[PDB]
Amino acid sequence: HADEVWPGLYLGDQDMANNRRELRRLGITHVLNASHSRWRGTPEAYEGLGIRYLGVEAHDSPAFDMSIHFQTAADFIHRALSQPGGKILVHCAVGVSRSATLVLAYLMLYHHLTLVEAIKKVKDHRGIIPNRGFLRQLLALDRRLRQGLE
Amino acid sequence: HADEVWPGLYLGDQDMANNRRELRRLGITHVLNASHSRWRGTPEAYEGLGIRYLGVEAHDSPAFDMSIHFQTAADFIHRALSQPGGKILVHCAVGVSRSATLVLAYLMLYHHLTLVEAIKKVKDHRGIIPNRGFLRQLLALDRRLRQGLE
Repeated sequence: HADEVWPGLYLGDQDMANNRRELRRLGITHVLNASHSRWRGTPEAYEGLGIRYLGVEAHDSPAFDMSIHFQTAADFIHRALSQPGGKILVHCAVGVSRSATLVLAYLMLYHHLTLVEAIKKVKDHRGIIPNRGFLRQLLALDRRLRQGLE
Repeated sequence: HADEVWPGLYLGDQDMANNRRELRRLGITHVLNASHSRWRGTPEAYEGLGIRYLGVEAHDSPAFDMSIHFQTAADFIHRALSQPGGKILVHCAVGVSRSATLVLAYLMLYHHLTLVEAIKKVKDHRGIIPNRGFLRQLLALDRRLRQGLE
């Protein structure tokens, strides 16, 4: 699963990072793993897919100062998005804690956004109605309720 | 994982639905499974936890008309939230497709919201900075960037 929270910038999960066919379908060109396991190297499928990787080691603990990676991560995302065709997936191993933090920092550092504006941008773009049929069904309910009879 | 997207209403995942200790900690009183497997019955731990269950059978396909469950699901959520102390978890087996749709329908049917307003309410409340330390770190970056030197 992944959401395009900023043009060319996908905030996704570990399963998406592990899905060779989907990464290919989406045309991902860069992957930023916000929770790289030190005993591992670059994910096996990336070289073939033509994906450039950056693995930052971080624990999802209030005691870990993620600030240490703000610049390097933002610089990497910037390099990826600065080139036409650049599409980057940012993810971590469990939820979106470490990944979302690096994305927000990037938006703040490269697009002049305040933290509140960055949070809004990301949250507004994390979809909750992926099923086109369900969307159609909800829009139908909406018209009925907003308009009433006749 | 779960987000309180409306007072007393948690939109969560299958793992949260399977976590007896966390369901207890949160004081959940009702669970709406938007993707109940017909061969199963009520989740094993719910009776002891004192949790009232509603399992609706639905496939996450554009060919499935989720509308068939809008009223029953909304009525259930309404019953749960109408009683002080009521706390409900709504989830499905894989992401938030079936669950989010029932939550949006409930907000539209019981709180006079348009689909756009309901989507905003839900999206605004799905957290992306669960780590309090990371939040502090981002707020520090934010002050630095907004204010500059001195």
